[PDB]
Amino acid sequence: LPPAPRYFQGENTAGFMRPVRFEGDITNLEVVGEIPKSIEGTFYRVMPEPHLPSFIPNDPWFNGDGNISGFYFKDGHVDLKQRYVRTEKFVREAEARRSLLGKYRNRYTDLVEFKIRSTANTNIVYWRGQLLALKEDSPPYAMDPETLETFGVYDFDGQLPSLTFTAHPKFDPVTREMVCFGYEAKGDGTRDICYYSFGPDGKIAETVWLVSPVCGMIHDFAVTENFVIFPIIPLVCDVERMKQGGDHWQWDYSIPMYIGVLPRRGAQGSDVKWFEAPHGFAGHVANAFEDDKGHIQLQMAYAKDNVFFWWPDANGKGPRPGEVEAHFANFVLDYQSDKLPLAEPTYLVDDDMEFPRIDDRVATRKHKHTFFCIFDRKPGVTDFEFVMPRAGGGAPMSNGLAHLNHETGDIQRYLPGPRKLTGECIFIPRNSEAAEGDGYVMVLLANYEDMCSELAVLDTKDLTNEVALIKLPVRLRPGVHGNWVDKSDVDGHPAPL
Amino acid sequence: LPPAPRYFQGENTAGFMRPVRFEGDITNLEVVGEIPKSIEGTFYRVMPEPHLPSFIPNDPWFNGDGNISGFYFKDGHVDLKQRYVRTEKFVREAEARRSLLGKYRNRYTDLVEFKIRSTANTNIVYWRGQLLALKEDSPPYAMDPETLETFGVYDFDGQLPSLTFTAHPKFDPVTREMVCFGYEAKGDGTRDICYYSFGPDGKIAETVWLVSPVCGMIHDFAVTENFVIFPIIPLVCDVERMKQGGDHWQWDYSIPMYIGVLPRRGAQGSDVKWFEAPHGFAGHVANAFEDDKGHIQLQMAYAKDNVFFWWPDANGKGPRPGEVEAHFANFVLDYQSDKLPLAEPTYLVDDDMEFPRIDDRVATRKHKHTFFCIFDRKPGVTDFEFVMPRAGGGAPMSNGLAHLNHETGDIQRYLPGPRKLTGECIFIPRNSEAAEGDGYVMVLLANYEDMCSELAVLDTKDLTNEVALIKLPVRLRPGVHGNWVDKSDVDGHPAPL
Ligand SMILES: [Cl-]
Ligand SMILES: [Cl-]
Ligand SMILES: [Fe+2]
Ligand SMILES: [Fe+2]
Repeated sequence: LPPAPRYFQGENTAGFMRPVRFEGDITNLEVVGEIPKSIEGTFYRVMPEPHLPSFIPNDPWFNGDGNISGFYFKDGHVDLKQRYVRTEKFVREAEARRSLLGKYRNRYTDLVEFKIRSTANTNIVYWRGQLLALKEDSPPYAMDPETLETFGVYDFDGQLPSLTFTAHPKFDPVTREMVCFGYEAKGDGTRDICYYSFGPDGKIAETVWLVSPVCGMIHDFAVTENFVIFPIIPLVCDVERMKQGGDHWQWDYSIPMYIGVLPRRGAQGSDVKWFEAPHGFAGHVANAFEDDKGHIQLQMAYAKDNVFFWWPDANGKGPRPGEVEAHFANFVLDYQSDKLPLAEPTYLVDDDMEFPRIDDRVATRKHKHTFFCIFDRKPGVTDFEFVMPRAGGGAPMSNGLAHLNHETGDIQRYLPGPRKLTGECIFIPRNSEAAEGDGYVMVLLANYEDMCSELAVLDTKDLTNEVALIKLPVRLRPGVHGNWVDKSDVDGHPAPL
Repeated sequence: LPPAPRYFQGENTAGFMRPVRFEGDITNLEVVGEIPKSIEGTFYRVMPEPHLPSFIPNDPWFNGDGNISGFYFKDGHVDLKQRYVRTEKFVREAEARRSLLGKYRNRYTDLVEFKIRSTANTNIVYWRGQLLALKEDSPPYAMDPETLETFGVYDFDGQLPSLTFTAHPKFDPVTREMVCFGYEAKGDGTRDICYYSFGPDGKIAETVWLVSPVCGMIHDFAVTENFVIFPIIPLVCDVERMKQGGDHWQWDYSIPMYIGVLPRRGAQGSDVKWFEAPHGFAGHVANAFEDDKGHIQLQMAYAKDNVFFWWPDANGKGPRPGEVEAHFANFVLDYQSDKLPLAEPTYLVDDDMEFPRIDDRVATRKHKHTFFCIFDRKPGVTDFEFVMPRAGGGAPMSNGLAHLNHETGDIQRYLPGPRKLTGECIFIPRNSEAAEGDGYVMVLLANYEDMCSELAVLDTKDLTNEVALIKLPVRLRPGVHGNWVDKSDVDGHPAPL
């Protein structure tokens, strides 16, 4: 077999990106300032963190084993619990004490035959008394919210119709449904999309098989009262390329950004309309809703070139690091329209942004608040001279949060400081009575001065000021998505506004 | 109650001394070089690490909750397990989420009445299939060697005759006895010493009550074939001082360093002879043995002033930090002699030293190898300009290990580097056939450059060279004592040479 390295090497595992790989507890975290005592619940986030050095040199960030952090809040006290998802990959590599899984989504490079290749490292969501650790190439892994024990690969009582479950399911605050899909739903390189939903009782509701015009990456999707929307990233899969040791994904400059629209209830595969947006990168969906006219307003991050530059086109053509900006775009779609080409989107702010969150109490309905990460290159905001040589690479950079009031157009910006970067934020309703977007925002900071992580607690009344700064004595590697589970919500999801 | 701080403050918890307070696992530690594949067993060490900020400002290092590290070695792979001892202090403070125990060994400063005040933070030893977490003011706490679960306060099947159990019991390699004592054996300020031993079957053998000439700290002791030896540190306890909120310990310039000698078997309390060594600090015992004439050779660290300078005399007189050196002394004692005053000791090396270890296969018999920590002020050996502002305070400093061959007089020195300091080393016999002092030495390093801990593995054939450097991604706070439990030893202790 290819030799297993006994320590981490390369930029992807240097400085702040160096794996820690700790599992266990740190109770009674140090706090500067004061955590509002009314906050009760858990902040769950996932980070890719390779448990063993890869036999593949400079293995990307996003191929790392899913490690779950829980920050448990009560009466102004907070405890950390940390545990790896027991994926087939994790268990078999732990048993062998060496890496066995190969390149991102390429089973032809694996040193052994895996049934499930999930790193479960993209998102961690609450559903019917379990956590679901998500990776879009795989079913979810079910975990205990209290202990972070892994129950195992989850198939919804044998109801799961798809080989794949999206990292970005949507929770309808009115119907209490989990709205899901998977792409490559019948295996590597398949154009099959399976759209499916589960009622609050755990019974499967919708199951509609449709066909993608290309085998493109559908990372995120959008749900409205009457429609589900599938934005396709112009990254395309060729199984024959994979069989020769090539990348699962390759950029295609020659195709539009397809946006499929399907009736949410009772539809057939053929009812989908593949609208064609100007060529570009489909980033994370903030939210979608139908306006008075019944037109879909799709608000999402959108870039004009390949954000995933490490997967260029067939001729190796693509952007260089930190060159591509994503902007907060609004697309208008009419399911009635027979005109497939879509107009250029309007932009809601100027900022280079990603990781948009809304008050999920209005998810699938009209929202007037969005919180999102920003990357401001204006000199001084980030001390790049100090940070870059300590940062490593392979992970997206964010040097602030922004709150947009969609009505007033007002923007508040949180700037943690010149030697700190942020992850994805969560929003917490102040209480079950609070107005949309009124309450607390939490965000994990990387402090390159201390080489330590911090959890910032912000009040939405003044996003510029830290109410509390929770000082972790370890590093938490830059992570992906996270979610709030409020103690006052019995099913883990907030009540409709 | 006095307010509980919500973050650590003061020099005792700054830089490398900042508590991490993590419990759990880090498997498959990163290795530079190669761990000899024949090494099989566990390195256990204990560190004081306050779980909650003290209500007492600048609480000393040595009042911190005992946290146990296990480094589990097999086939050139190593795993870390880390867990706090579940002392009464730990459990009740965890429940209250605030510090409750007060000043070092002063129950009159506690915010609640404790039955047991142990932090179990001084030593961790193997006895009959359990770990014993030791603190000289308390009985041991029993723990699972595999999981580091705390069983609870241990009384040897109700046989423990003393309120107190020394942090420095001795294991007789021939008789397989654990030889023990406790001072202040009948409570605060008592001059009662209880000498007791346990056979390999767990049955108590010796139990002899004797009286100390003063209520002095007896931190360490020595065992020979026929004698047990009690060196008294001129730190003296006054219960009346404690009742007013004063220190348990206060230096007395007016007394000698008493060295009690008692027949090991069948003695009465009155059989003890209190020999009087020149005034000084009794450091850790390397080993003691009877020579051809039946005279006790006691080899131990010995200083001419108060090493514990934070506990000065009644008028606040004592040394300043880093002023007092301890030297590797040999004292000669004859139990037959009626001459109580002892000659000045001969010195085996020039180095400022402490934490002596021998090949414990010759413990209580003649030894010709000693490994010990050194603090060398020779310019360049430690980059004090870089280290000191990152180091914090309250913990002893060591910038190398030395191996002394007592026959040849040869000294090998391990120097980890200018920006690294060491803890206490362990010695591992190469195999059950190896000569005295032949095998491996392990020592935990603080790397002030990375602000990370490392575990160095050395071969006794060349102590200057690291065979392996195990890179921990976290800090382990400067600790106290540790012990090797070899897999090949059924009762956890090596076979007589
Ligand atoms: Cl598990
Ligand atoms: Cl326990
Ligand atoms: Fe995502
Ligand atoms: Fe000691």
